[PDB]
Amino acid sequence: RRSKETEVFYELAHELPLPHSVSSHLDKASIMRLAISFLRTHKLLSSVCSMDNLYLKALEGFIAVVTQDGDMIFLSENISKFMGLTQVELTGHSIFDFTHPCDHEEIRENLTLSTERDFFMRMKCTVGRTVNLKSATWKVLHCTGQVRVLSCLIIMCEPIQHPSHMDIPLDSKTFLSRHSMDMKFTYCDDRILELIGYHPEELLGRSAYEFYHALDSENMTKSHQNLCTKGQVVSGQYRMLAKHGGYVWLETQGTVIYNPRNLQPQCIMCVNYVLSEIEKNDVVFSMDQTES
Amino acid sequence: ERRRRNKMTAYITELSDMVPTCSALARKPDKLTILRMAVSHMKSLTDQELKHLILEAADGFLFIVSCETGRVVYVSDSVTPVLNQPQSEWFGSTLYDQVHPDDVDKLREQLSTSRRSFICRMRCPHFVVVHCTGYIKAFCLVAIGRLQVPTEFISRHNIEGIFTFVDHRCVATVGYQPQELLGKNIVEFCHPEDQQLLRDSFQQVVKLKGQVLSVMFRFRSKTREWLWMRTSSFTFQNPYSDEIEYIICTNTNV
Ligand SMILES: Nc1ccc2cc3ccc(N)cc3nc2c1
Repeated sequence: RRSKETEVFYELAHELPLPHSVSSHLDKASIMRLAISFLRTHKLLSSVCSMDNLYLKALEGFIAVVTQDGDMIFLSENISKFMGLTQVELTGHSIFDFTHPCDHEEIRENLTLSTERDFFMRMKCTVGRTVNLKSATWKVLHCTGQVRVLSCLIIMCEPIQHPSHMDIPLDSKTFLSRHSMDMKFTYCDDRILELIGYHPEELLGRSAYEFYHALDSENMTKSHQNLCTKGQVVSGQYRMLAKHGGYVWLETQGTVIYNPRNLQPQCIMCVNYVLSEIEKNDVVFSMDQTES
Repeated sequence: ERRRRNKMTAYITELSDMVPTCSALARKPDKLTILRMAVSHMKSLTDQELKHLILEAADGFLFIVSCETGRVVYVSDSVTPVLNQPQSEWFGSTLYDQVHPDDVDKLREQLSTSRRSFICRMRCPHFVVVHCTGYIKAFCLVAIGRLQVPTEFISRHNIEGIFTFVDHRCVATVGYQPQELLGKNIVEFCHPEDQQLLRDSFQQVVKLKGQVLSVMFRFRSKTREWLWMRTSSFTFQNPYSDEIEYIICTNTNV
């Protein structure tokens, strides 16, 4: 009778919308978890709608859908690519069991009750490449999505990328820089000069805050706070003052980098994406811009 | 050892009830039958709805562009809710045509001699910041595009009161070009009478770190006219060290 049972389980497992490659290797429990969560997903999708190696591969992050009690009803495949952890390993389980607690309250606040959500969370990563969950590491995800009614969170979890280990090319409109924990410039490359007008030599003593438009300081504050607590951030769009009048728009991804043999923090590395040209050229904002 | 059993049974209930043509029964069937029921039903039933999943969480849309011409090979209809743009417009078109003029060089370099990602302003002369994330494939780019996001004037000072920053509105507010305040201490534009009032005010903002304080005084306009002004300000402390970066004021004509 369990003959019939086990065999029907596996049969079931097979044509869930997944390869028998993975369908094959399931404990009945997983088949359940996944069955249900698959149904729930099709429902919620019906709730919102009233060949895809493209969308999967085009993405440099994955899709999570997570209930209000925190159970992750659905997760896109390529999560394994970014997190190591497979969809199979995860659907149905509590988000809180795979996230750095200390991030849990904040996760709870973005889980409930504008529906736009934008926050950073640390998640368990097990990737050279693959390890096991024993020595798992904390990976920061930028998560952006919408919450929905039930209550329900649909987010895209984008990894921030670690500057020493790139996978994408970089542009001419992108410069790179190093800071103390103070965000004092300690280093900057010589793309600055062409991009905003400073010699790198000039910025060494200087904290980064000297160069933000006042209108952006607090937002930056938020980023800093987060960079430190979590270890990485992507900042919003913000203006940096240029060598003479006016400013250019920017977006900076910051990563705390660690001494490998010391396991202490070292500096902050910043991939700084310049998003514009000097906007106001006529207008002078700070003391340095007045010289000459 | 056996609460395995009771959420296997929880599984069988919970599962059983979202299969409709099974939910529709007064009596609810056995193990295998609920299982094969779900099976055959699933068979009866992850593709473009994925696309809208993208549109809902990320506010994004798919597009393929030839690395050759920059001409748009394909654009997902999700472009329309994102960019307020007809698929029409993006099919006879080149992606260079769809961005900000200043964003062109960047684009030339993302389409040059793997995997790609960048930020650029795309038109809906009105542009929005868009993050495109994709990869190269047989010679093309398959990527996804994603969205997100006078009475007075603001200034910043070092603790001594030297102007270290003014917003351009200063010129309208007090008649001065930024150049004429920047570098000079704020108490110099102050009526001698109110100077102590200004000084002590700085004390209070620094002694008490983080909260805001207001002060009213006469400020020397560029036509040399004493202007009652309220300025209200607080210190800005580094998030890591909590020592004092500088003071932020807002100066509002009264
Ligand atoms: N490259 C960029 C990036 C963000 C921008 C945000 C803006 C907001 C308001 C406005 N009037 C113009 C803007 N221009 C931008 C140009």
